Amino acid sequence: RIIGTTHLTNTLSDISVITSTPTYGNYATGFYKGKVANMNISTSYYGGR
Amino acid sequence: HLVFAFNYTESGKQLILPMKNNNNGYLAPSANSKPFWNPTAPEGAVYQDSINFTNENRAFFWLAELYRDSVVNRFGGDTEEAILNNTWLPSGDSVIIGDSINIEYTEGDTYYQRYDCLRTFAYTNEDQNSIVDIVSFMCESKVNIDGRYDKNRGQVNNLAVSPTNFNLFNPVYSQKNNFFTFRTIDYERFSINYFPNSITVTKEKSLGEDIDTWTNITLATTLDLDGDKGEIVSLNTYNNEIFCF
Amino acid sequence: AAALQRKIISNLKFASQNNYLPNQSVWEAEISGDANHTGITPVNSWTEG
Amino acid sequence: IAPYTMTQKDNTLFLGNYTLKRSLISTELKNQIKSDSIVTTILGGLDDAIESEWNVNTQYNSNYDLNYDSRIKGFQKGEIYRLGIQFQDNKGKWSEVVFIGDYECTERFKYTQYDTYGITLIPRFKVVISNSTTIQAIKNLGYINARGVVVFPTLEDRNILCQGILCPTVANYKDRLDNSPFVQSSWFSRPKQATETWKTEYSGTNHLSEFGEVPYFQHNEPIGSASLSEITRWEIQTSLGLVPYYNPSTTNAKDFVDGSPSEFLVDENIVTMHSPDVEFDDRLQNITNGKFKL
Amino acid sequence: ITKDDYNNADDFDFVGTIHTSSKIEVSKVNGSGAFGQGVIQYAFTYYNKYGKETNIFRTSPLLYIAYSDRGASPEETVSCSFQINFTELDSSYDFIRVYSIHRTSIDATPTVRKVADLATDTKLYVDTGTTGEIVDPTLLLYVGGEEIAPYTMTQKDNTLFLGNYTLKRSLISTELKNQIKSDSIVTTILGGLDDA
Repeated sequence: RIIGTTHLTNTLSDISVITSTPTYGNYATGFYKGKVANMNISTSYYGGR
Repeated sequence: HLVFAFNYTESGKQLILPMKNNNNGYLAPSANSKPFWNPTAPEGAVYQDSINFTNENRAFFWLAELYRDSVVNRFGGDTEEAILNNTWLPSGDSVIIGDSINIEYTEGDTYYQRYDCLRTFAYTNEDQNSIVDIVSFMCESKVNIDGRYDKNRGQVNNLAVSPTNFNLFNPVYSQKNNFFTFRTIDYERFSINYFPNSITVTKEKSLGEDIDTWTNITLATTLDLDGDKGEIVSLNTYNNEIFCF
Repeated sequence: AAALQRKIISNLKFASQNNYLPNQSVWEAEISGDANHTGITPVNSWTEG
Repeated sequence: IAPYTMTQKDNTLFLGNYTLKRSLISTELKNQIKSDSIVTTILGGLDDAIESEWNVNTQYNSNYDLNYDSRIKGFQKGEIYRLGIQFQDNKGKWSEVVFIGDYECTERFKYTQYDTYGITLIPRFKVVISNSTTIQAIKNLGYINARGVVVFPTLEDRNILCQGILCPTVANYKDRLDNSPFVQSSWFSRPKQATETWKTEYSGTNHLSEFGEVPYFQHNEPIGSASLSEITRWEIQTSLGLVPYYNPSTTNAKDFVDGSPSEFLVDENIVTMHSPDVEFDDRLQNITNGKFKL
Repeated sequence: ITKDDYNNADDFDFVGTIHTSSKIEVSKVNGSGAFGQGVIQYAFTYYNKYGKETNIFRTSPLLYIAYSDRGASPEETVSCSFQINFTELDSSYDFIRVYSIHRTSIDATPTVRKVADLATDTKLYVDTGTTGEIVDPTLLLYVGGEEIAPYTMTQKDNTLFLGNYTLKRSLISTELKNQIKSDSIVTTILGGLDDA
């Protein structure tokens, strides 16, 4: 029997990339880490993401 | 280490360590420019005060203190009742009571010793860029900082230092006067001191070059008779046997 | 050529003496009734993470 | 003890029906001693009073205080100490303690490094009793000597938690916008400068590199710059000295930071206190959201 | 026979009597002390000097020896201390005794410690884990003792003998049990902690 729900508000996410060989471009940036979902509980609209 | 943050001013600016003698202030922002981490910030977005301190003329760190204002029931209470449960320690040499009593508490609990804070060290022993940062300064502490028993102190190299080598510590030197400790006694409390049915026994007289065992009474070998016959009226010996009346 | 392998820098700032402020000029973060002199966030001890 | 009878068998003494003669101090005399105690804080030192081992003609002199007695201990200036006083009989037996009051210190430590020696002053309490009636009453009880006795404060009831320097922190632009880190411990310690003459020193040939480089210690000053007049100050190779301020009418926060996302800013608004107690006393390394004032 | 303030018939029994309504709450202070990982429970009992001793009249709930932000490893020692706030104690007794039942596992033989023998008028005590005599767990059942109706006595070597005794056991009649069952108005409420 389902009794209730869970009030998801935020999500703590992280990413890591490791490549055996170097980048193709000799001057390429390579792995780029962007901003994704690392937000406080107050911004509850973007929950379950 | 300890990390904290000053609260923002009531106007929304940032509170900062004050600049001594109004010198070397913060980087003021240009007009209508906001910090990238706080677009909704007031004009200036920074508050800083100054301290008129002239005795310092070289570089410095603001030496500061984690003040605590309210402390209820410090030593368990202010009454004689709370003081009874406290444990006391000696402090200072004994002085003669002449026409007046002048005591001086020589031994406290706070030291004042050089402290070398190894703030930063290398993540690994094979990485490319690593930094070692130390700040040797005098400070007050309740721990005997001079008990540091490693020899990597005050050397220019400071290249291979680490928590494994730099600040090894021997706690034993931070010891109090714990052996001889005393405490308060209540006058009107009734603790008995009379033992009508009790016999203390001393040690056998050594009759060697030491103290007289009879004069040293420790009450470690007592013997109590029945209390429903009466007090010990007399003790006597007769033919190698003690008899008690 | 001349590729970096391991560089390390050491520093030991020495404070030969400490100069203490008089009682009048002591700086307190908290001064009740002062708008600017707000206090300090709850203290936290950092160990590893 | 006050026995009643004795025997003597095998060189051993028996003592029966004894009273433990205990001599106490009456409450009125305790209160009189408490009222007659003129306690004051003084700035005393050791018998030597001159530490010639330390001089300003050396790179480093470790102030070592373990060659002396344990009287090197002092009293924290803002602490509360519960004081007392003892008395000694003609035999060396110490009486109980006479609680005289909780008294706060008023003088701090003071180390002054002169050219050839250094002088350290240790704060010490001092109790003075001059009421001749009280002293005569104490003497009539068989007491001769007296000694200071104290109850030291525990960590829970301490006014002072610790003492230590304040070090500014640093924060990367991109991380601060991301808030993955928002601040971090400065790899270099960043003291404040007492004057502004170093700015003029970083101009032309005035600055000789043998003097050493003052770190970027101002609040929002980027750690880095494009001016070659202060090139030796550069701590990161990929820094361009981008100020952490932007006009919202022109560019966004992300676009502004993208010009130099690997740029760092100092942060005096968030600091890192470094006290010896935190490093040495393991009880202070577990604090979590402690309410204290600075 | 040297005391003339006997006012009730229960003042003469072997087991002591409690007149005041003691209110003893125990809360955990974090930052100072030295305790072992696990749960701790406090038990209290009055006792007159050279006199009678009451049963365990109050026992604190279980308190958790853990850090201010996480649990403790099985092999870790925690710097915790528990403040005991006595209120309205029986001042007629000379001392109030404090015990501490310490568990380091599930249903393991705890480590009872005799914390202190405090006066019956003290209002606060902080129990750092240092002080205390490790008494046997089984003697927490011998506090106060049983109530027996002997017939004769002797007295040899300061030891008392009691022969032909009846264990005075006081039970509740079945009709009263059923009446209590019928008169119980049980309801479920949504309560919280004191702090709230």
